[PDB]
Order: sequence, then C-alpha cells, then structure tokens
Amino acid sequence: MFTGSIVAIVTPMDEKGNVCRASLKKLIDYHVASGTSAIVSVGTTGEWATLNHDEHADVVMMTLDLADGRIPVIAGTGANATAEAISLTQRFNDSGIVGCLTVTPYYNRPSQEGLYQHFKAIAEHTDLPQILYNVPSRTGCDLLPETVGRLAKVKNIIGIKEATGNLTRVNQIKELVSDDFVLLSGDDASALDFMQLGGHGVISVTANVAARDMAQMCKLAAEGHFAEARVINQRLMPLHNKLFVEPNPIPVKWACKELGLVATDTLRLPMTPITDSGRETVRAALKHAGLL
Amino acid sequence: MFTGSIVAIVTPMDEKGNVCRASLKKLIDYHVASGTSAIVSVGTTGEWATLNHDEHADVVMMTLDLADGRIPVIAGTGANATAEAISLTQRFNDSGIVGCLTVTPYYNRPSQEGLYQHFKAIAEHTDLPQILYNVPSRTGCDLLPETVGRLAKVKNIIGIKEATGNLTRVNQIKELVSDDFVLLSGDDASALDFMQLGGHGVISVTANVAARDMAQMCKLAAEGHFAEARVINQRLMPLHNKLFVEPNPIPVKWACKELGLVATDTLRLPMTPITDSGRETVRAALKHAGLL
Amino acid sequence: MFTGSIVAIVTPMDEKGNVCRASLKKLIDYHVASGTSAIVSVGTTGEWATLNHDEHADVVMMTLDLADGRIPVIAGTGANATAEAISLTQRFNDSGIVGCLTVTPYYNRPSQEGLYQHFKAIAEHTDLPQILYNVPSRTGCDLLPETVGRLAKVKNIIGIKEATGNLTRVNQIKELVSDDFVLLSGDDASALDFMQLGGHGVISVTANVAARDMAQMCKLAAEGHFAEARVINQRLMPLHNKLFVEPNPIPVKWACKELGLVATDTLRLPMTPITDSGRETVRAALKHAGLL
Amino acid sequence: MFTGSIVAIVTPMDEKGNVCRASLKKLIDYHVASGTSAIVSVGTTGEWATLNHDEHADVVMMTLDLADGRIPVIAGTGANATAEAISLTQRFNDSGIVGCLTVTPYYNRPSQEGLYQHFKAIAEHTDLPQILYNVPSRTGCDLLPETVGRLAKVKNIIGIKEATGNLTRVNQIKELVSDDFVLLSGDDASALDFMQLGGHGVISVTANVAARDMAQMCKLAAEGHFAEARVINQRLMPLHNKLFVEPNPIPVKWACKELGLVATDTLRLPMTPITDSGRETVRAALKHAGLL
Ligand SMILES: [K+]
Ligand SMILES: [K+]
Ligand SMILES: [K+]
Ligand SMILES: [K+]
Repeated sequence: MFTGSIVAIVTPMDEKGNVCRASLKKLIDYHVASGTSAIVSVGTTGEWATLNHDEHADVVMMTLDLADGRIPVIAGTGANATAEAISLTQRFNDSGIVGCLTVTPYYNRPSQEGLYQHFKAIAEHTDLPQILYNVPSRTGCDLLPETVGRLAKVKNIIGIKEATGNLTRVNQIKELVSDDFVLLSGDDASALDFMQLGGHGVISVTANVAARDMAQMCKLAAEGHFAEARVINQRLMPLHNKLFVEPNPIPVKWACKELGLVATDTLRLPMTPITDSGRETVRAALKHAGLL
Repeated sequence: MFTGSIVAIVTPMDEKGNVCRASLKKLIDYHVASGTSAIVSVGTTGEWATLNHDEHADVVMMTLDLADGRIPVIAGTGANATAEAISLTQRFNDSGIVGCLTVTPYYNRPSQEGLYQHFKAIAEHTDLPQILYNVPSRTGCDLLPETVGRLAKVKNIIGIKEATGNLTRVNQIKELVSDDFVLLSGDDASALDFMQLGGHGVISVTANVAARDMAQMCKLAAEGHFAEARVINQRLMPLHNKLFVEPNPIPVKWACKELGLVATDTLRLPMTPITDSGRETVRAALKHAGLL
Repeated sequence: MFTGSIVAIVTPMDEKGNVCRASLKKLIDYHVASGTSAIVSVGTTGEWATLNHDEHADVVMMTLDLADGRIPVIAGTGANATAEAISLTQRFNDSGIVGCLTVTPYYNRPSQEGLYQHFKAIAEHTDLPQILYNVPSRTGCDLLPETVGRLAKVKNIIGIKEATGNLTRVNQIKELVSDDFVLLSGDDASALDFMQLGGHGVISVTANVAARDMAQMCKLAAEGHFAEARVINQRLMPLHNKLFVEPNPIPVKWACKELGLVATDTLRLPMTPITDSGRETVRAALKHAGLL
Repeated sequence: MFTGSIVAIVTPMDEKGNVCRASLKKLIDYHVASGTSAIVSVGTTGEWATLNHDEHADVVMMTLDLADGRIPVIAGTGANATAEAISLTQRFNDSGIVGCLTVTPYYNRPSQEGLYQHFKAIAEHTDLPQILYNVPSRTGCDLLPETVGRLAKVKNIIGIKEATGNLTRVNQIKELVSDDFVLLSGDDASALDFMQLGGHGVISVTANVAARDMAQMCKLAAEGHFAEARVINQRLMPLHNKLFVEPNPIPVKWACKELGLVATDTLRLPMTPITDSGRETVRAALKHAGLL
C-alpha cells in the first residue's frame, strides 16, 4: 500500500545497540491498531546508515514475521553504487515486502543522466515496485522533476518520496507522470500542504508517535477535507519540527521511549544521546500533540 | 609528507570497470617524476563510493607496491557508521600507508558532538595519523572549526582537508590548533588563496593531469612567492573549474586518457561517460594549460 | 478589489523615457475588457525604483483618470524610511485609489520588531487599506509569518503580497490571521499552487500580456476547479518563467510592444534593452501561451 | 587616502533624530587622534537609507568642516536610478570630498550590463574618484569580478569596497585590474584575511569604537606583519561579529554612547533601539577588546 500515512519506523535497540525484537513487536502492533497504511523498514529513520547488511536484512525479515500479513512492509534499499543497489535489491525479491524505497546516490553527486541510468537499471532487475527517494540535504544531489518524468515511464518505478520540502515539486512532477504515479511527502512539517497540492500521502517520522492522528489527517486530506486535517496538523506541528531538533532519529527514539513504545532510546554512533535541552523541547511538543 | 601538492588519484579502470594495473603504474611513475608530494589512494576522486571494501584495499595495496617507497601513500578511509569506520581503518594498520583521509559521516548528518565522538573513536583504535576531511556539498555535514579544534588535541588527528571553498576557515581553524596541525585545501580553484592565508598544501584533482605545475605552484607558495605561483594558477584555472564540468572524476579520467596517462576513461555507475560538450570543454582547458 | 488576477502594470514610456499616456490608456482598456480585478500602479513592474516622486504621483493620477471608475487602482507606496513612507502615503489619501501596496524596507535590513513598527505607523496615519509586500530577493529582508500575524491585527492592514515563492508561507500566515485577511501571490510561476493552498489571488506580471487567461485561471482556482485552472497555467508557465529571463520589467515591456499594447519597450537605466537571445526566449513563450 | 583603516562613521543623532554636531565633532577628533585614514560620511552605517538628500548633504558638509583638512572625507552617494545617481553625485563636485562610495542599485536587480552602464554614466558626469560598493545581502545585486574589471578601465573608477565576505573575490578582481585599483574590505570579520590576500584596507564598522586598534592592525598588515595583526584581530573579533547582533548601526551606536563618544544612541525608524540582550552582548565584546 503506497498512499496515506506510512511510518518511517525506528529500529529499536537495547543498551548494547542490538535490535530489540520485543520493542519492534510493540511498534508493529501499535501501527496495525492505529491505522497506519504501511511500514518503511530500515529507512533513514531506521538507521539504514549504521546497520550492516546482515542486520538490515534481519530487521526487514523480523518486521515481516511480526507484521504477519496485517500491514504491508516496504524496505529501504538504496545505494550509491548501482551494482550494489541491484545486489541488495535481489536479496529481497520474494521476501514478502510490497516494495522498495530507494534513495538517490549520496556523496558521489551523479548527473541527472547518471540518476536515470541508476534507477532504470535497479528497476530492470526486479519485479518489486520501486519508490524513488529524493533528499538533497542528506545526499548532495537533487533528482529533478524532468528526470522523475523519464523514470516514471519504467513499469516498476511507481512513485517518489519527495523530501525537499519544496512544495512546487508536487505539480511539476504530477504534470509529467501518469495519474497512477504516487507522490509521497518526505517532510512532515510540509506534508499536509503537499497532499493539498495533489500528493497522495506521507512517509512520516511523526507517525512513529502519533500514528492515529497521522492516519486520520491523511484520510481527511484524501477526501478533500483540508480544514479538518489542518486542525490535527496544527497540534502535531511542534512535533513535526522538534523531532528534528537534534539529528533524526535521536528525538523520535527518545519520544518512543517516553511513551513506553520501546524499551530503550539507544542509537548507534555517530548518533549521540539526546541532550537535556532536546528532551525538554520534545516533551513539550508531545504535550502539545496531546500525547503526554 | 602531508604538505605541498598531494594528488587525489584516479582509480584507472579497464572497460569492465576493474582496476588497470598498467595504467596505475604509469600514473604513479608520473607523480614520482613530477615532484608530487604524496598520493591519496581511493579517496573521492579514486571512486571510493563505488568500490567495495576488498576492491578498495586491493587498490591501496597495489598503489603502495607500485610506489615502492618512492612516494608516500595515504588511504581514503571514511564510513558513516563509527564501528565500521574503526574496522575499515584497522585493516590498513601496518600496510605501509603513512596516514588516512577519513571523511565526515555522510547522509546521517550527525551533530558536532557526534562528529567529535566518531573521529575520536577512530583515532583511538589505530596508530595511523588521521587527516579529517570536510566536504559538506557531498556529505550534508559541516565539521566546524570549533570541533576541529577539539579534535586536533587527539594525538594522531594531525590535519584537515578543507574542501568547502570557504577561505575564512583557514584562520578560524589555525587559531584553535597548534602550529604543527596541517591545513590542506580540498578545492583546487581556491587552493593558492588557501595557501596564501596560511594553509600547507592541497589534495588536488588538477594534479592528476598537471602534476609538475601543481608541485611548482605549491613550492613557490611555501616559499612566499605568491605572484610567481599565481601565474601558474592562472594557466591552470580553467582546469580547476572545468574538471568539475560534469561530476568528478568524469572529466579528470577523460583528461588522463586524452593525455595517454591511462588506457581507458571507464567509470562505474552512477558515474556516466563524459558528454561531447564536456569533452570539448575539458580539451580547451588542457590547451590553455599548455598540456595539449 | 483585492482578490483574483491583479496586474502589476508596466509604466509605458516613449523613446525618451517619459510616461506614454496613449499606451497607458490602451493597457487600461485592455484590463477593463479582459476581466482583470485591479491594477497596481507604480509597483515594482511599474519601475517605482526609477520614477521621481512627481512622476510616481502623476502616473497613479493618470491611471485613475483613464480607469474612470471602471477598475480599481492600488498604488505602490513603500519606502525604507518610515517617515518617508508615511509622507508619500498621505499624498494619496482621497486620491481615489482603493489601497496601497507597501514594500518591506529595502537595503537597511530591519529586525522583525522594526518591520512591525514601520508598518504599524504607516497604517496608523491613513485610512487607506495597506497590503504588505514581502520580496526578500529584492530588499534583503524577510517579513516572517509571526510578524504578519501581529500586523494583521491593525485594522487597516488588510493583506499581503507574498513574493518569496515559498509555498509553506501560505498556511503559516493563514493560521495566524483572520479569515478576511487577503493572501496574494507575488510569484507568477507558483501562484496557482499558492491559490490551491488557500491564497486569494495574484499580483501578476504575466497578467500584463495574458490578462483574460489569468483572470479565468484565478476564478477557476477560487471555485476549486484546480485541474481546469492548471490547464491554463501549463500554457502560461513558459511566460511565468521567461518574463524573468532578464530583469523585470525588461521582458514584459518587450512582450507588450510585440503585441501592440504599448508603442515602445523603453525603460530607464539601470534597466537595459532586451538582448536578442531574450527576445527569442520571450517570443517562444508568447507562442506557447497562444498569444503570437 | 583610499588605504588602511577607513571608518564607516555613524551619523550621531539627538533624541529627535537629527544630526548632533557636538557628537560628530567628538567623533571626528577621535579619528584624527586615532590614526584612522579616512572617513566615509553618510554611508550605510551613517544611515544613508533614512536621511533625505538635503540632510545627507548637510551631514557631509558638516563632516568636511569639522575635519578641517585633517582627515579625508568620502561621501556615500548611491542611487538605484542612474539619472538620479548622476544628479546626487554632481552635488558634491567641488565640495572638498576626495571621492564617492557609490552603491550598486538596490531592489531593481539590474543585469551586469546594466551595472556597467550605471557606473560608467556616473563616472562620466563627474571628476570625483568613484569607489564601487558590492553588498548583495542588502541590494539583491552582485557586481561580479568580470564587470569590476570592465569598470576599472574607466579613468575615475578607482577601487571597490567588497562587502560579500567572499575572500575568493580578492584575487579574481586583482587579476583583472591594474596594480593601482584599490581593494577594500567591507566585512570587518574577514578584513585581515582580505588584506592578507592582497587587499589594501577596510571600510570598517568596528573602527567607530576601536579606531586605534583598527589603524594599528591595518598598518601591520600593510607591512606584512600578519601574525602581529592577528593578535589585534582576535581581540576585536567579538566586536566584528556582535556589532551585527542586531541590524547595523543599532549596536555600534549603542557602543559609541557607552564609550562616551556620542551623546545619544538614537536612530531613525525602521531601525529600532537596541534590545537588553543586545546591550549585554555588545558590552561583553567591548570588555573583550579592552575598551571598557
Ligand atoms: K511506472
Ligand atoms: K593532534
Ligand atoms: K486588519
Ligand atoms: K580606473
């Protein structure tokens, strides 16, 4: 499922930094119960950066086993070398995931033609649906609407998570792609605006701690009831901002711990424990949302 | 050494995308003859992003073998995960390299405290000298002078490659570190300016194809002969700019092939072959520098 | 009238640089006939910068005389000194204009508190409605939503022309102001998006040459018929971009001359005549819009 | 001269907002005693934006009278309209000023060809030496090195105040102009660096309150004594930063009052009185420099 509120799920860890199965089960049950549309497993918010390939596959497989067919799972699968991206994607074929979230090559700053070849080749070598992920603040490269237009013609490239926060991209892309191509916000603070402009949903950090309100907001937006969705969005707006007061997923993991959703807020270096000042800003945002 | 003209050497490839030993030997001999001070092996310009860790080590080991003690070799060794950077660096202990060029975590955008802990931990698990590498346009992370100052206190963190192109950083860092911390430019176009402000050399892309000019420029600079140095700079300025006309190392590999320094200009996806327009551009720059 | 398609009208000049009454009459008749909502006289596109105070008042008065009650007129009235802004605004009280478009102080980069005091004082000293004008690319200062919220409480401050092109500002502002506060786009390329997000109209450059299509687009947008408005917007999008291929109003004046709407395309230094390359880009945009 | 430490002098005011002759005399005597090289009268820091053209001329004439030939006086003379800049400059012909600091048109964002024609026309209608002034953060216009090169050929365009803080510009301009074109910094924080790269002095805000230190810094710099110069720079660096804690000249006028150099810190709207927090900040900077 590729519409509505999709959670960019944390990968909960014990005090040693290893994946905590009990905490993950608690999160998945929460998402099933709260009407979340799907789970992105080992995306950015899932510390894709710091898990080894074994861990990355283990977390996705554990998420699928725990979900037990109750909610669809999308795996985070990008890489900055095209042969690697292909390789890692093969490993998930027939896993039970419904799709892959594949980021633009980071660090090596490819041309638009390079991006076209990269993603075309990934898609050629799988039957899985691919969702392109554009996040220039992290990767140093910006997948432009024209190139998204070229890629949307590839049968298996089915949508984009547009994380620039630049709302002009919504209708620049829409006009170049077919009506079944999915446009998903990757910027919680601008996501309601994104849907009002014609976007189809959000791949959300805030959804980790406010799943029901996120799922209701996105349904109201889909129905056209923007004034009603905006009431919910105004209560969540402090979280949408303050979950990035320190690098993601530091604040959201601390919030999940405070709510009792995970056992510990531990992350892997170079992510650091939340500062005291951060804890206070996040807890005030949680109170604004009505969660504490 | 860690001073003068240090080449960010290309990883020359065959048509299959694997390292070409004959071409690498030819380059290394060229650098020895040209007066280059050191070689950074499998840094950014050497396609660190698209070699796997074994391929990367094979290139470094081959480069050391071929250098045969005639020219010092520094290995590119970043990772965006701290545990992984430590293992990946450990592999070169007792290899023969003289130090490591370690990049700031890319994509995950750690805090300055996070950067401090990452580099401190790397430095504690090795005896090799570490040169920090700041290139926010690629990494989405900017290692600020205050943090460099804190890290320069760690015994084996010995210098920085400052690739922002922001010349104010030279004296901001110089005032916070001891007189033997090395400051190197990572931006060819501003490197002579960077040395004029107090920097000690440059880790250069342009040096791949103008090694003698780059070494003579840097010697003059170190001797305080800036007007003289600048005449050489003006001759090379179109190269300093146009070797980034398309994403590095696309232009510089073509240039190396056009000069007879390597057998093929092949790169790995998502890097693409140079366009016709890019060729003409780089060819005019080579003509300007007197190399063609 | 402060809703719909409002034209940022050129000030047509003869070959000597003096205002051309016959050309101005032709434009005003065209706007009356084409369903434009109102005319902004001597705004940015009207070369407010280069007219002396005598000329500025003369053009507004001539525009009012020629309009003859058929279309409302808004005068451009900003200044970067608060006493001056007050002074110039007094001169239009009882003129027959319906309102003033008052820009944020340019060059001196005031604080948000400074902006608050500036605009509060202007509004205090007139009965005329004031429309705030935010255009940081021109002024060096950015009137933020919080400050717009404070100013919207002043009885006479009735709306804003938001020219950043940053579409997140629409609902940031809306939520802080009352439902009768008018939100007007000042960025033709993003103006339809702006209205879809809840904006009320556009103060438009494109409207100078495509008045009817602009007026129909804005009415469809007001009715909620965004798919229909977007068809028109897609035909106008080359003009929305290419009217800024050289500094405004250079391209739009050349376009008005090409259509026969004004006698000459003359501007005042430091605005320069359109280049040949500019003429060709603009004429292709006009053909795309169906106007040539 | 047009070299060494040149003060961008405040226009001290009474509580009514008009020039305070007693305070201006005291400042001018202070500069003569301190070794300042020249005074820029009614530039940016002198509130050029909020004086009318007569008030501006009165200040310049009073400054010359009070200077009594002891220290050269340059007048701020920009306009964003070419015809107006020419008239406004003509007024100072035979006044006694030694030259004019003429700003790039603000707000109307002319092309480089437009900037060339504007400055060329100004220079042709006067015999006074013109110093170009590039400050895109205030003007929205960036006068590029290539254009400076073209303008430096005009006999009485004699130098540039480069207030971008972009240190690469020093050598880009120096390579295109003759050895007697003057390059001055307009950014206190980077001015010593700018001189280290080949610049000839600074038009300084900090010099209002640390005139002796600034003059000694600039002498040392001109003599090649950069380490010595830098010790003075480090003492003044918090001032160089915090005199812009709130919009210039809000901090520097408060500082002048706190030092007993002027009678009141009054400014004209939209400049606002300094906040309590800003006072404490600037006071700590003054303490650091040893001036309080
Ligand atoms: K498709
Ligand atoms: K050290
Ligand atoms: K109001
Ligand atoms: K000259």
